[PDB]
Amino acid sequence: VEWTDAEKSTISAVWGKVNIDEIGPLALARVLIVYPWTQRYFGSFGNVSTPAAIMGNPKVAAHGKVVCGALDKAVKNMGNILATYKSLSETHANKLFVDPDNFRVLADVLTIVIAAKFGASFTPEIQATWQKFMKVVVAAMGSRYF
Amino acid sequence: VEWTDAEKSTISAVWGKVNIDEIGPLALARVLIVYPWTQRYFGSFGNVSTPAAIMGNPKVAAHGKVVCGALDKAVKNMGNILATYKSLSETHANKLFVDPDNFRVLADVLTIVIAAKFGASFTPEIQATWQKFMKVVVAAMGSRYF
Amino acid sequence: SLTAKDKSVVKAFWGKISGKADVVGAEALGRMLTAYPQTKTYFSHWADLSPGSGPVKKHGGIIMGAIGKAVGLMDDLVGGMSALSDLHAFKLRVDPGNFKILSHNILVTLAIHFPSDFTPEVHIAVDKFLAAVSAALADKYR
Amino acid sequence: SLTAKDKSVVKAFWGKISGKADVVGAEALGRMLTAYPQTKTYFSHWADLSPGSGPVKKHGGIIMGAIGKAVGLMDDLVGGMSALSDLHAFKLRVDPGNFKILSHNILVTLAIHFPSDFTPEVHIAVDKFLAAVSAALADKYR
Ligand code: HEM
Ligand code: HEM
Ligand code: HEM
Ligand code: HEM
Repeated sequence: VEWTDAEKSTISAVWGKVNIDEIGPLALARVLIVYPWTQRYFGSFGNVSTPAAIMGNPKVAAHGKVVCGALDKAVKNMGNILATYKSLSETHANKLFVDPDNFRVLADVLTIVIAAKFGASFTPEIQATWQKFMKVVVAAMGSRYF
Repeated sequence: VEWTDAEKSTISAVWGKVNIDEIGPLALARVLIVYPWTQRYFGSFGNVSTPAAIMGNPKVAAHGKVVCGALDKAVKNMGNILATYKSLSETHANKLFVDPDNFRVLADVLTIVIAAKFGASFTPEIQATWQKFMKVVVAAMGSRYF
Repeated sequence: SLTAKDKSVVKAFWGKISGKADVVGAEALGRMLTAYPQTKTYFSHWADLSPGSGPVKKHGGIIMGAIGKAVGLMDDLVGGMSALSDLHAFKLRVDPGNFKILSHNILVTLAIHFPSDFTPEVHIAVDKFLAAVSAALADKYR
Repeated sequence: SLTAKDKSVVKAFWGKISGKADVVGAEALGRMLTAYPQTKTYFSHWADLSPGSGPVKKHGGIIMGAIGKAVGLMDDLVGGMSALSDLHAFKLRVDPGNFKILSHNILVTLAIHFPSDFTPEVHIAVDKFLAAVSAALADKYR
């Protein structure tokens, strides 16, 4: 997408303050609780029934780190996010069968967890650039659904 | 967007059978009736209160031809729809203040009117290519909203 | 929020459409899978997801059937739709946003098969009703 | 579809948030206009649409106010929200889909100001309630 250098700086600055170990687990677990139908893909993870269960499931936490870790490549390739996630988009579409609208609520929830952790330093202006980035990421993750 | 020649042929074939004089008015008037809040931009057109009123308003019909006529350029520039509608997107954003989600329900309604007029020749496969095209057009119309 | 006018319109149009409901279902599902391929993610066990395939044709009549049943339950769709909601909510776990996609493909098919009967007036009422069936089905999700 | 648990959660969280509601409103509106610039189309008469502008700060407290009022009307939001629906539906003609955008910007602001209090449990309930206020407001559109 067409990105300015300032935009690029903002996104790297936000991602610099992100603790993958804290934010992934929280973001992922909050998605499973607020939109409980997304639990249908996490059958092998054991009990993802309740918040309490969800929030203490180790496989959930581990997966949260994986998902959030994968954003690093988006963060580091802002010129070509589409192409960087092509392959990832095909395993989601063809091996995992994740409804791509699910990437949209995840993006919203991640944003919400980030706001909780950054507080007031997550300014409206920063949130606007983060939301433009989230939108390209979401679109990239849902691009190989045919 | 990346379009194949077959896709390009499909879209031109559909647009070849479209009667701008019949389809614009119908599409526009059906939008104003099914999503009645879009009437708020058509104040100068007189009475757009009821279906009956809407369906006989000449200014509505005229505008329907204009809107639908403007798709010709999308149809003829499938490589660069974004750039072809840049200017149009700025008058909508800055002079008319049309909510861009409005372009989405229009696209749906147009598709519905086209299906009614083509009948069974509007195959699922054709509708799939028409929907990919509609999506680029909608995105292009909402691209200069800042 | 169905008004009595909405309900009388849906009922007058439905009596006219009821003989082709299986055809309409089959085709709306087919159209949805093909034009909105993200919905194909819920039917990955099915052999053929093409328009006209058996799985598709059978499942579409089942869905239309439930909607025709909903025309009789318009007074209490939430309560009427309760058990199917439960199913979609806890067994199938279908993201609710897919209900609107199906709805749009149903309107496209209705226009196609009943272009003269599918007027603006019929259009707005059936759209509201499909939205209310979607809402009823979504009710128990969380 | 608010359950009694949903309502008790919204009520326990709201008592805790009520003193900063104007701040929360002002900031959620500000965030929406800036991060979702398509919503700016409804406020084109306003002099300044920036976060912290007067128009924004005033209007956001007005919107939060109506929502705080909705916490007391949770039993009948459709009926409770009736007059404001009418307004949004016939005077303002605000596309209903903008209600969900505002809702998301309200959750972001709540997380920011009440990160410890805004738990998952609080999150899901308030999201449902905001969705139900949106629905109530949208009710009379057509
Ligand atoms: C924000 C966008 C997302 C990114 C970047 C992402 C990233 C990943 C990665 C890197 C993997 C590892 C597997 C592989 O290499 O193929 C994965 C697997 C997976 N993801 Fe996604 N994911 C995202 C969103 C989602 C969402 C929203 C869901 C479910 C609602 C989901 C469900 C899964 C599942 C079930 C697996 C495989 C689990 C396993 O076998 O360990 N992902 N994801
Ligand atoms: C499908 C996408 C659309 C296209 C291609 C389109 C095209 C046009 C064109 C070519 C004009 C002429 C004015 C100019 O040159 O600046 C116009 C004006 C206008 N359009 Fe759009 N339009 C679209 C969607 C919409 C929708 C959905 C609405 C309202 C809900 C709308 C409302 C208007 C209004 C109110 C005017 C100006 C009326 C006048 O002063 O005559 N348009 N549009
Ligand atoms: C909104 C209107 C809908 C209605 C009235 C409806 C109704 C039904 C009914 C009645 C059944 C099972 C019939 C029986 O067991 O007797 C069913 C199953 C199912 N529906 Fe829904 N449905 C709707 C929307 C959807 C949508 C939009 C999707 C996917 C995007 C979906 C996915 C499924 C699946 C995957 C099954 C079971 C699959 C199988 O049998 O292999 N449904 N639905
Ligand atoms: C969903 C929650 C909402 C609530 C509770 C709400 C409530 C209100 C109230 C109470 C007023 C007028 C106050 C009075 O006259 O006493 C108002 C006015 C207005 N609202 Fe809404 N609103 C909501 C969402 C929105 C959204 C999402 C938009 C735009 C996207 C919007 C646009 C407006 C506008 C343009 C006005 C009047 C503008 C002006 O005064 O210059 N509202 N709203």
